[PDB]
Amino acid sequence: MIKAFLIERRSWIAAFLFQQALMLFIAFVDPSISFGNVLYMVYLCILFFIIFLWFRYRKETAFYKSLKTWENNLDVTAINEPETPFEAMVERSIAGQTEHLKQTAARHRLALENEKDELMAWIHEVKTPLTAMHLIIDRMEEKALKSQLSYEWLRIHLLLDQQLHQKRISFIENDLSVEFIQLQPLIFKEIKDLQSWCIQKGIGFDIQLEAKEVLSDAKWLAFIIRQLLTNAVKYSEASEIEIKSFQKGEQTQLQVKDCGRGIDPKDVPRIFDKGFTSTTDHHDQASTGMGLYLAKKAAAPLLIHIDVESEFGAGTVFTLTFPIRNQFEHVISV
Amino acid sequence: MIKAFLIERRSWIAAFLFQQALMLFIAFVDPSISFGNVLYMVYLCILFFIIFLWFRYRKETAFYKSLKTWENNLDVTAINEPETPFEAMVERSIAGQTEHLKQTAARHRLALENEKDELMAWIHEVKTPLTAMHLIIDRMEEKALKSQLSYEWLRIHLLLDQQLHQKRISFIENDLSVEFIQLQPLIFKEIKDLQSWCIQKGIGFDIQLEAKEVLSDAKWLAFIIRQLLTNAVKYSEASEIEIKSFQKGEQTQLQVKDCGRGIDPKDVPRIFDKGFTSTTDHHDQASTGMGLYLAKKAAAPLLIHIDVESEFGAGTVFTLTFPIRNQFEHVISV
Amino acid sequence: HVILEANKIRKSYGNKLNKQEVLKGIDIHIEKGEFVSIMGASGSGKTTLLNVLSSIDQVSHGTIHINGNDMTAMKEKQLAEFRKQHLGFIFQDYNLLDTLTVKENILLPLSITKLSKKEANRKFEEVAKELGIYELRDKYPNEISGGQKQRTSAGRAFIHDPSIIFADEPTGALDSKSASDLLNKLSQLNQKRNATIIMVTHDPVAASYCGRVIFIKDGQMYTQLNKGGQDRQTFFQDIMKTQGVLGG
Amino acid sequence: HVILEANKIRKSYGNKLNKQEVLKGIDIHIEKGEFVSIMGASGSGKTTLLNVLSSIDQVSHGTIHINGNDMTAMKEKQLAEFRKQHLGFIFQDYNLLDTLTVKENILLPLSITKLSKKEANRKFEEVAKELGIYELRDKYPNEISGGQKQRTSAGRAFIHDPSIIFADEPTGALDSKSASDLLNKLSQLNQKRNATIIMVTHDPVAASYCGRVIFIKDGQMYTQLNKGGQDRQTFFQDIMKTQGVLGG
Amino acid sequence: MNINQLILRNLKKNLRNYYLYVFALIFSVALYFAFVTLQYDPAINEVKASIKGAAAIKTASILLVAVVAIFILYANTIFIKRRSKEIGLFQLIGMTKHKIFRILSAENVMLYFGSLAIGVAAGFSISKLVLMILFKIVDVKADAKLHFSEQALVQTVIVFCGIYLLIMIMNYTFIKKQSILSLFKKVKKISFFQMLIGALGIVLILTGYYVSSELFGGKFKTINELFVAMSFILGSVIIGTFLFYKGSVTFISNIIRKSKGGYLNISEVLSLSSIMFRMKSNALLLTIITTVSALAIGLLSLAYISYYSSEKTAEQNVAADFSFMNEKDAKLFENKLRESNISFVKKATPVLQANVDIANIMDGTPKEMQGDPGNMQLAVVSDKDVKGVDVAAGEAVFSGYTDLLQKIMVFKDSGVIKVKSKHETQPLKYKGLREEFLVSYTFTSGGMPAVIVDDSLFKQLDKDKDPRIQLAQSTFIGVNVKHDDQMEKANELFQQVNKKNEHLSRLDTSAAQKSLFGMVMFIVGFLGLTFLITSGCILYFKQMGESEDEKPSYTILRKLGFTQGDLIKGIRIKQMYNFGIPLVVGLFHSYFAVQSGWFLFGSEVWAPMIMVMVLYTALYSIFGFLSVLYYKKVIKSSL
Ligand SMILES: CCCCCCCC/C=C\CCCCCCCC(=O)O[C@H](COC(=O)CCCCCCCCCCCCCCC)COP(=O)(O)OCCN
Ligand SMILES: Nc1ncnc2c1ncn2[C@@H]1O[C@H](COP(=O)(O)OP(=O)(O)OP(O)(O)=S)[C@@H](O)[C@H]1O
Ligand SMILES: Nc1ncnc2c1ncn2[C@@H]1O[C@H](COP(=O)(O)OP(=O)(O)OP(O)(O)=S)[C@@H](O)[C@H]1O
Repeated sequence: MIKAFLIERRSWIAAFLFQQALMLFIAFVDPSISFGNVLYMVYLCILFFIIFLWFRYRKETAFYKSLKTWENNLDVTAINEPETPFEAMVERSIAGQTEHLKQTAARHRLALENEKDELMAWIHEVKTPLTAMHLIIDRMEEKALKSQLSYEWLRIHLLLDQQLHQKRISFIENDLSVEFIQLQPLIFKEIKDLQSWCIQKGIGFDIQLEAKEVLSDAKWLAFIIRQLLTNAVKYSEASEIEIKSFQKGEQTQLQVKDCGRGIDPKDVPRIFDKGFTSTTDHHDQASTGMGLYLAKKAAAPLLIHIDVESEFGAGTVFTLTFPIRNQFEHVISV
Repeated sequence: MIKAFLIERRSWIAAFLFQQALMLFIAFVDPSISFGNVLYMVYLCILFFIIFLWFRYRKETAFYKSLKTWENNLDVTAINEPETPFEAMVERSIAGQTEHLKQTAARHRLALENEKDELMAWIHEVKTPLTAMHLIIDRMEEKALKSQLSYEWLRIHLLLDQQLHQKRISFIENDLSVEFIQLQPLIFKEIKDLQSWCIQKGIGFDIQLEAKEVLSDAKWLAFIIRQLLTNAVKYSEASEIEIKSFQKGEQTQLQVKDCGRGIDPKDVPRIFDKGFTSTTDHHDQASTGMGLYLAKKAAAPLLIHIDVESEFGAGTVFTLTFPIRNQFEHVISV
Repeated sequence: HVILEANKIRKSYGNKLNKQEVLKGIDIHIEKGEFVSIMGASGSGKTTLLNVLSSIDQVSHGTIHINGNDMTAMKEKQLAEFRKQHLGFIFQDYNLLDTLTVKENILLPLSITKLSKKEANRKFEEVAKELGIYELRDKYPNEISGGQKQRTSAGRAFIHDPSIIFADEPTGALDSKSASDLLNKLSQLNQKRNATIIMVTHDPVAASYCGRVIFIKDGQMYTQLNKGGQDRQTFFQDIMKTQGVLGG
Repeated sequence: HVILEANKIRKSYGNKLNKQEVLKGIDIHIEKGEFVSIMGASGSGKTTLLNVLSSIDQVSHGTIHINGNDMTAMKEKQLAEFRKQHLGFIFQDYNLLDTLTVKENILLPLSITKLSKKEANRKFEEVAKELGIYELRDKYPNEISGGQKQRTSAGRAFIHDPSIIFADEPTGALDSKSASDLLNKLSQLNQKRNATIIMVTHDPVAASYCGRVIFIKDGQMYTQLNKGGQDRQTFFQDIMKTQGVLGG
Repeated sequence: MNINQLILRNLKKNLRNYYLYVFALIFSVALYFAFVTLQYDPAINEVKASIKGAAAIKTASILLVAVVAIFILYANTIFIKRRSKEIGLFQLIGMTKHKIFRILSAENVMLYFGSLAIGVAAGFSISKLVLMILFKIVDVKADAKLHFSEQALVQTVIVFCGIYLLIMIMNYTFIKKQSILSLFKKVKKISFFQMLIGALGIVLILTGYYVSSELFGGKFKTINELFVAMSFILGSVIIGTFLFYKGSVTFISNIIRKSKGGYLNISEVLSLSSIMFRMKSNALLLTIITTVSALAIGLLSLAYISYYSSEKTAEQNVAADFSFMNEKDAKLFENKLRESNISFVKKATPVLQANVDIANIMDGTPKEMQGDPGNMQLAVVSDKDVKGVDVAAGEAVFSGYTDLLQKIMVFKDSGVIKVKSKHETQPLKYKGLREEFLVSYTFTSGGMPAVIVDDSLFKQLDKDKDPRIQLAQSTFIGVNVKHDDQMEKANELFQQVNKKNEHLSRLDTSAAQKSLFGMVMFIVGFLGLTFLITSGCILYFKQMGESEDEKPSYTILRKLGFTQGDLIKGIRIKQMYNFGIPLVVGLFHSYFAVQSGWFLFGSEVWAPMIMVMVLYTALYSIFGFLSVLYYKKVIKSSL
């Protein structure tokens, strides 16, 4: 950087040299001024100017180097305090540009957040009329039409609940709750929820729970179980769906099994992909296919592993591994 | 400007003057050197020093003045072309920050576009099963339950259509289309769409149109007339709504009349306000007051003014004053 | 196969108390091998549009994509080097250096590449005999008529077969015979060697030689005409009919 | 009362070896108080004719008699005072002094004729209120818009009370609205003080504001059209019908 | 508005564009004032020379006025060239030319008189350094003081008020030649006549150089054909230079350009296409510049040689340290020196003036006569006095060189010196050489080299006592001095002796030559430096105008796309070829002009010529760099 400093201040050194030359010339021409003392003065001034140049470089070439270091880095505290007005103008300009960028980012983030809040509200007053319609319509006496209407209403309600949980998965981290969960009442409620689907499709259910106490968040665990059962029922036709929970090792594991068509092993790992719809059937294209992704994403903060064991022509096995109770201490501590 | 340059380059001035002071002091204590002949040297050196400083000031105090001009006022391209390295390692950081801000703005724009696309997809996904539900329930055999279900479905459809217009108000400018339209088919279609509400409320329809041809967009005018009819139906119970179209001079007008409770004169201009609601009746809490505002806003690009003449205890009268035929020809020339 | 593509470009002049907007949301889609004309009055932004499309000026907003390369990210030197190689220009006015002959004027852009000597003296004659100036090879520009200089400038612009050629009223300084001759030669050169020409005019006669006309008015395009199978006379009549509506 | 009378004027640019004729036997008769225009595509020799008629350039042959006085038989001084008293000029580009404000920039010609301050002030106020740039007096010409600059330039030419206005295309740097407003104000100023405004244009909608239109092809007038009782919409259509024939 | 207000606004707005103009005016005024203030300075009378000292400054000022007038007239183009559309618009409005002239000349007066006021103050400051330099050159130990010399101020005011009339005259024509059409907005094939002129110029220059080089080789040893040759050389050189700067550059440029079949690049376009067509338009200016520069350098070198050749000619002119023409005066001087305690070794050496034959020794040409070939007033000395040069019978040694005689008269390698006495003859042979003249120039006239023969031979010669041409004072009365201890007091006493100053001295005449030729050299150097700077500045001013008509050429090609870094690379070569041709031609002219300096008055120096040939190159390089910077600035603002 010393080369840049020298190339930046050549004019003043040239002026100093010209001043020395003028002094020497006028001393030489005039007869009343000695030419011996002026040489000593010139030598002393040259040496002192060299020392002064060293000190000036040391005191001057700091701010620009620090600014160069700062511009390519992840931190903003690499800029030195102003020391001269020339650096002060640069510092003020940089501060103004950064302030403008920060305010622009803040205003756009706030506007987008308000738009998302309006979207979520609209989701609420779209889902509420469905509940009102169900309340009005839960008075029919026929069987087939009532079953079809119940199937449609459950499908739409599940879609709305999936949308709500997708919206809530951003704040799920701050909404985690640790409490004892009884598996049997939750599974009974889930089965009672999908009673119409089982009646229409002729799908049986099995309730055998070796383990009855689990530790997780009730809302999201019920959500995951609900869409697992929904996918099993929708992707199966008159097949026996079995629910099995066993305590293996130090972790509680719950498995869901269905005897439907299943998933081809080529696309079994892809069922967790976002927006994944199977191409073997055109009827499955209209399905959103996001609930599995939502369950997998929401299971990560709760330390739940949603594994898959799917064989084509046999069925899909969904394993829910509840984490160790002693693992929740870190969540409680933080 | 002068003071900043003088205070920044003070060490150089002090160094330059120190030599002259040393010469002047030494000339006293040296018998072989005369004072009068060295004051001439001092004068000749100081003259050149002043000239050199004047030359340097103009060249050096330009880039920083340009930066100061660029600080906040305007002219984002007020920066000059750097020549010295110190003026280049400042423009480097300035350009880096500007490019980062530009790419952040581009990212914000992409995020807004992605949100628009996602919410359009959600609109399609939530408009598919309303139609599916209506097609499924268009089979019912009872009277009162069918009337209640149809009323709820029509209310939900109206709310979703109003929301869709609220979202499409952005691109309504590009969707303006002019074609020949007959009033009777669209009025009959609207009556068919509003059969359940009028049947439940015992509201008839009268069609006496002197002129059945209008000059406006089909979809937006249909929205306006449907909103007016729904507002009249809500405001009028067991009364017949008169629909008449007459030529007000060179401007075609369509008049709607009703025998409802009407609107108090204190809030007649405020019915078209955004989100306005009536506090006189308790049941008005379920109305968002968005149809009138959206209809009035959509009528502005079509050069259509909505005239309201409502009296408490009498009803609400709405008039759509269609413009002159000669006014829809400026979109090709100006 | 789109060659040029613009999306909502904008441009303004002046600042503070005299900030006026010229271009307001323009979309352009030119194909390969087409001969397009933008026609408007003398107050519309034709020269401004031709300046910003060829990277001579800078847009306030929008995006331009020539041949698949985004040209809103190159700073200044990349833009200049892009213009030097991939584009050609014809202007209504002074184009030729006064101190060089015809040969040394239309062999100037080839000096960047060093294309031997015979490999340049063949390409000079091949384009010179196609415009009838091969007998004027050693004559200074102050010894030739008005139309010969324009033909020489066109020969210079066509010699290095660029991607797009920007022409700004080429026949605005010639009488009827010279203008018709230059326009016919331009059309024949376009048809023979496939070249994209974008030309801005205010004359229906010069715009009747094209294949598609876009009507501009106050920085906003709102009409397009396609030639099709019609000959020049019917297209000229159609252009006259269209021009009468936007002015009345 | 004829005020301008040309008779078989000619002009040719070039010397010895390379000489090209421009004007070829043109006869012109213009009456007093008439808002005359000349239409033709660029290159037909319009601004050359306006240079010749304004006694700026010399003719090869022919004589011009303006208000009785001969033009081809005067010296430089006589032409100078004749032009200073009896002529006014408007061009496409505004010719303004930036160091002067609008008021003192318009009043520049009137400040050298040895006139009292009050009379010049009254004349400037009258002209400014007729045009409508009165409130922009103390604003320097770098703080206003193009239309206001052009209106100031036009109003400079109407302050010393000339007899004939020689206008080039004055709306060639303005948008549609400003051009229409300027043309309307010119036509209004013509109807109060009988100034024989002569305008040269190549714009069909610009010359529909006039009273007579003269078509030029290559240095020789072809046709003439009279206004009569048409309402600027039939006259424009008539102009387009003849323009089409003359063009193609 | 008021016209005076318009003039004031114009001045206050355009003052930023006129700095070179003001600087040139200040520089010229300061130089003239500083040079003229020495003429009226009472201290200059201390320069004891043959000429007064205040009379040469007058003629030097007469030349300086002409030197600076053209400089100012060429500088005024900076002020006047820009304003063309201004006059066009003023004529469009209606003003005549008699008012535009006054409007544009009412601010040039203000700038001119501001520069005149400032330049007097800066010319007074450096008026003492110049005097100190002059005193140091002619070796005066007096004291310099500051002085105003109001007469010089009056003279400078009058001179520059006279030049402003020419400035106004040149403004008027440019204002007159503009019209109303200036508001909006030659090169040809080379004929056969130029194909001949281009060769003729080079032929003439080469012939002149060849003829001049033979002159220094020894030929033309007669006055008659020397002047004819000199006139032919001068005429050929000047005509060849004019024909070189007219058609001999376009000749070679066309020959080089035709080699490329019509396929150039941007560097060649920017360099050769301009040098071919623009240099020939300035042919009478470059000729004057080169010729005057060469003449000034040659004159300065000749003056320097004559200045440092003073001690030798002082010793030769007076054979002894002191010379006398009376025996009584010499005895009185010795009596005065008696108390001075300085040992005088005065010797009245007797030398006999014996004529010899040297006609055959001459090796020139029959047309070279120099009067009688062998009847000069030659003198011969014995061996007892000059015992170092021992000479046998029938031999001689000449004592003297006499460069002017040497370059004309050529001595034979084995010539015979036959003493052409009345009846007898004494042939002699040449063995050695000497340079000591035994008598002063008062007795020897043109300068007879002393001849040393055998002691017995001289005894025979002076016992013969030939009644012929003989010195009036046979024994030269010249007193000598001991080792150099108290020569100053000896000279002081000598001056005290002869109040009439009828005698001669060594150190007395060793100062008049210096005091004259030092002042001559000072004047020549002052004028040469002034002209040297002025010519380069004029060339820079001319180059500052070729980029403004080429502004459109820089505006275009940039839309085509070429980058400023490619447009300045050709300018860097254009400036080299523009400033390097006059440099080389002037350097060769100066080299051939300075060779005549030491052809006759001496042998060689080589010391100051090389030193002066460096300032020339440095100034040319500086002005070329400034031109490159200006063209870079012009190119940058094109697009
Ligand atoms: C812009 C134009 C301004 C030019 C004004 C400059 C002043 C006059 C100019 C040039 C004078 C040229 C002198 C002729 C060559 C000198 C060589 C010479 O004479 O030989 C010897 C050297 O002469 C000298 O000492 C003088 C030394 C400097 C002479 C040249 C000065 C250059 C001045 C130019 C730049 C300075 C600006 C001066 C005006 C501001 C003479 O013997 P000595 O050294 O005095 O005795 C030794 C015992 N200690
Ligand atoms: N000064 C000139 N020297 C040589 N040729 C010229 C000159 N002025 C015009 N011409 C030629 O004259 C012909 C007619 O040009 P103009 O006289 O300008 O007609 P014009 O185009 O109607 O006028 P403008 O400027 O477009 S309103 C063209 O071929 C020009 O090249
Ligand atoms: N440098 C500029 N500064 C300010 N305004 C400008 C500038 N260049 C153009 N304009 C304005 O832009 C308007 C339209 O742009 P132009 O380039 O003049 O279009 P144009 O006149 O159709 O092109 P030409 O030259 O006639 S083919 C003009 O009327 C001016 O008012």
